[PDB]
Amino acid sequence: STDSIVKASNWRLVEVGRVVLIKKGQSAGKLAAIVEIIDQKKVLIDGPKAGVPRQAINLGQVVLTPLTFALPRGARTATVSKKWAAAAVCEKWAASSWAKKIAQRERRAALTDFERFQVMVLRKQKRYTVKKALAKA
Amino acid sequence: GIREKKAEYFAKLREYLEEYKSLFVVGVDNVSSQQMHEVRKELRGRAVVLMGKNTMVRRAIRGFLSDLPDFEKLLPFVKGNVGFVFTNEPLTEIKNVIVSNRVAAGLTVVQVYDNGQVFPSSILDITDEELVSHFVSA
Amino acid sequence: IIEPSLKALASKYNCDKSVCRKCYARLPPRATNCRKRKCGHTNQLRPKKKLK
Amino acid sequence: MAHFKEYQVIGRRLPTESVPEPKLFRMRIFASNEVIAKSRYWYFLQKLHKVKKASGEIVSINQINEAHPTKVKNFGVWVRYDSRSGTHNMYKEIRDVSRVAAVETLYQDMAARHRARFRSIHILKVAEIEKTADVKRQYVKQFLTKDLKFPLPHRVQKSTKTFSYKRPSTFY
Amino acid sequence: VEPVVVIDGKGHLVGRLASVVAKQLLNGQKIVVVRAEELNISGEFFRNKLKYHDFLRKATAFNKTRGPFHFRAPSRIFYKALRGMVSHKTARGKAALERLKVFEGIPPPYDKKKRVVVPQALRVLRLKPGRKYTTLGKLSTSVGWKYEDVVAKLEAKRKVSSAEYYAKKRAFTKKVASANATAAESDVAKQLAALGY
Amino acid sequence: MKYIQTEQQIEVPEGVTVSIKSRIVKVVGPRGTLTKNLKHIDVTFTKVNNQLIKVAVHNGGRKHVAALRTVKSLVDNMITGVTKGYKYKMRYVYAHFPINVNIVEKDGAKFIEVRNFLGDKKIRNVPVRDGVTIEFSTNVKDEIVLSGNSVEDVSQNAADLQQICRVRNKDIRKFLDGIYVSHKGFITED
RNA sequence: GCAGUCAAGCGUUCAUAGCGACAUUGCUUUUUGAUUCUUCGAUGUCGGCUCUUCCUAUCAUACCGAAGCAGAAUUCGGUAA
RNA sequence: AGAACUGGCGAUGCGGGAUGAACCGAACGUAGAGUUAAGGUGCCGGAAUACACGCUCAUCAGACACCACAAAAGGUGUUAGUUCAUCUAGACAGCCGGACGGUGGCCAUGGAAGUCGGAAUCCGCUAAGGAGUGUGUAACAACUCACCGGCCGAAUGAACUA
Repeated sequence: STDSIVKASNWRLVEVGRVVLIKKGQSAGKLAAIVEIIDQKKVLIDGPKAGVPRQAINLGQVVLTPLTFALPRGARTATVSKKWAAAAVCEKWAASSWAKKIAQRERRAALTDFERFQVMVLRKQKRYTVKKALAKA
Repeated sequence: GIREKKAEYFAKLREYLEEYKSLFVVGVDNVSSQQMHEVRKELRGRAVVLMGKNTMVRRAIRGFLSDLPDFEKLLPFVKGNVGFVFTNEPLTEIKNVIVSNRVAAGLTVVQVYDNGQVFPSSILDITDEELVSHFVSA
Repeated sequence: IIEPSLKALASKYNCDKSVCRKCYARLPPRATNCRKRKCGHTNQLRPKKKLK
Repeated sequence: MAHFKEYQVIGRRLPTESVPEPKLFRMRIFASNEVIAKSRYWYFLQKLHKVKKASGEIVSINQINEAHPTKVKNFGVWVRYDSRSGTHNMYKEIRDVSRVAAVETLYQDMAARHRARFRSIHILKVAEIEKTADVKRQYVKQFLTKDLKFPLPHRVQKSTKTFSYKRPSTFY
Repeated sequence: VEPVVVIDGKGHLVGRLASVVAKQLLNGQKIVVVRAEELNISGEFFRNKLKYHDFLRKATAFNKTRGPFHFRAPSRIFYKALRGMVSHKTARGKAALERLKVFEGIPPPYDKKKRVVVPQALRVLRLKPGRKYTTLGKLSTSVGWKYEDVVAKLEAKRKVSSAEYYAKKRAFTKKVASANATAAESDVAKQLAALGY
Repeated sequence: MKYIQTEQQIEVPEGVTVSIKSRIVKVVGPRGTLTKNLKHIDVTFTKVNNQLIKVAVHNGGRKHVAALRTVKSLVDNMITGVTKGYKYKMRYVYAHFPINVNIVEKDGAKFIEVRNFLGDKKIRNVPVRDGVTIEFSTNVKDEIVLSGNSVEDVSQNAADLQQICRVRNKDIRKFLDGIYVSHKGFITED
């Protein structure tokens, strides 16, 4: 067709109002959001709704998210939780598949043998449905 | 020196902003050197035209806010290859000799400024038939 | 028999050049440094000797 | 040569009947411990005045907290230092959040771009600026643009295990 | 964690690989390697070549045959690069190597089996963009090897026998993803969600 | 100082298309098509519209920067190629020995041929690549021209013909004989 | 023994095509010395002959560049044992 | 080769420096356990392919003292820095508008109108103009610069250093 074509790798950008994810330290698995940028790899974030302190860090232990919201730069921590929950972003993060696996593997950890042998036999009682289901079709 | 030359330009600018009650901001885009020069001899009667850097023009007019405060509105029209034909003759005469005579179209009149007043130059060419419809219909 | 135009056309490819005092390469006449490593991208250059 | 601290250090030449109440001298010093902050104090006071460790005394030794340690700040650094062939001066700038890490970054830079160690290097002055456009370098101005954005490609998954089961990706 | 580990060298580096291979063999973890022909090495083809040439000449001056056997096959490059990362005159070093076999490409009894990757040793992660690397099969043939065309020939054969298997399998799962979701919304399943499943 | 972001813009004219995927460029237009590989750069594009494209690099060195500028030229070349075509003019030279020139096919190989270069016995052979076309001049003397869409193959086959007609064991300052490029332009814009 | 740097000056005019003063930085162990660490209850202490190998600071052959290279003839240089 | 102070080898193992009489550490009954040295932690090999800021790509990379070697002088390879200069009164660089008239300035001639060549460097309106830095016609017509001004809007060169 007459319309030119380009595929561009849609990358997660860095910006104010970008939500992140912290991987190491006291904030493992927590969420935060940038307020400002410093260099290629250093930042000024905050996690007030989560309780992570406004600080600096490398972008090495931090992984960026597909999520983002609108936010003025340099806005002190009060503004953050404000603009944060104003967007209801944890829930968006919650509705994400990403968050859902974390809560899965965690529950898998916190299990008990009686819950494991509960799971085990349950899969079978489930799985027997699938065969007589998945042979006719 | 070089800045004094920019200053040499500013003097004639302010000289004619004040020495002349009116000035026709005319578009010197496309005006040839033989065309700008033939603008003088016909304007040698009253009007004097002054060219330079628009940046120097606005930066000249930007400095005349203490007195001549109404000159603030010259800056939005200092645009493109346009310049002032400082003059004192009536409207339709210099307007015609600027735009009609010795025109290669070609310079028009971007703006006619006098006494803190702005004209679009459209009704300036109104010869007649505009007051008759207003005086008769009223 | 052979004309200056073609000659100057040949000069651009065969004479209008420059050379290093060390790397001895046939270089652009406007160049400033040699395009060879062994000499070290040096700056000692000259014009090729215009014939006769 | 650590995670640093900024100390304010006050000392004076030892008093006598001749001069009670000498003239104190304050300096804003960078190091790991208050010990060294006394050392480099005497190291400099020598060069500036007719004193030593022994004719002198510390009157106070305090650590400085940073006034605004989340305010990202464009820090401008005049510097002096020494090379294999002599003495040099500089003015160099960083955008960062504290005077401290702004230096902890410096010495590492200097220790790679000109191969200097803490012993060769002197720090002279450190300043916040009030207004942008007072900057003079470019890699700093690279970050001062309105509505700035940029990516961080080639995300890498430093594995926990050794083996894997997937040629990984890097989309980020 | 496995009895046997098949490893593809495609995209790998020789050095970073054999290290993490060696310390696995001395621990008993049986290894085996494939697509050795498609390893990568830093530096351009020329340096990684010459460094072979300088080694190529290095030879027992007075009888070349007892001197350094300069194997050229990418298999026995990675092997040598592995052996040199081992105390290989001991028996510990010997049984370590009966624990290992290296091949070019992927012969029958290993092709229908899984093979893996080693994130510590990847061009695409460990090695920066914008630096020249070097394939080995370009090189082994540039120094005596022959069979680069053969492997590319015998390889493209199975890959057809592979794509059959994959898409044959692919739709077979979309079948599953259908007949499973009818049970996904079952009280049996709602419990599993309560337990992390 | 590790430029965080630098970009260059390309124009695509009307009646033209361009198709990118995995940095494998295709370029199509009135002359025909052009295809390219550029996997040897780690860079990004973007179609902002069917009429303009940006190329940029994010957080890269200096030698990774220059490769932004050149890639601008290539697609600028390929675009102009399949639209305007490319056209490279030569001129024979001889002060004594008139060069003979022909074009010949060995199974359609389309070999260029040369004889009598300084009256030598040796016949020379340069092949004619794909995408290039040849025309000897008639309005003008000994101005054989090559033209096509791939400036690479063209100026290559041109220079292949320049270095092959080079002098041996003499002072070239005198012996200016050979087959030299004179002018190089397009098929369009006259 | 061998190779560099600078450039006063030769090279008709021009420092550097080839040359290169006044100096200066170095290399090699094929020169001679210096020292004496081994060996004086022990190394068969000149040269030639035959025979293999190795280095390059290449004399010829192959590919090339520059010239005070018109051709021929030569000179400087490069890859190369 | 020979002197001074001190410490060591000889007379002394041990860990490390791959190897090594003198270096670093440390001096010892036989055993066990714990911690550390100096050195080190990709594999050989016990120990972090640990973290982090930066520099480096070498068609001959470099990789820890005693130590098994290198210099002069150079490099628009690359980075950082210094010193000076142009430019918001609009610069550079890139593009764009006039490239006028006294005026085709004087000689040279079949023709040379600012450009084969010889000789003058002046004046007007001028934001400006070289009596022209340059293209093309037989010669006009037909353009880009000097100089100046419309465009984005602020970077750019020179000598230096490590």
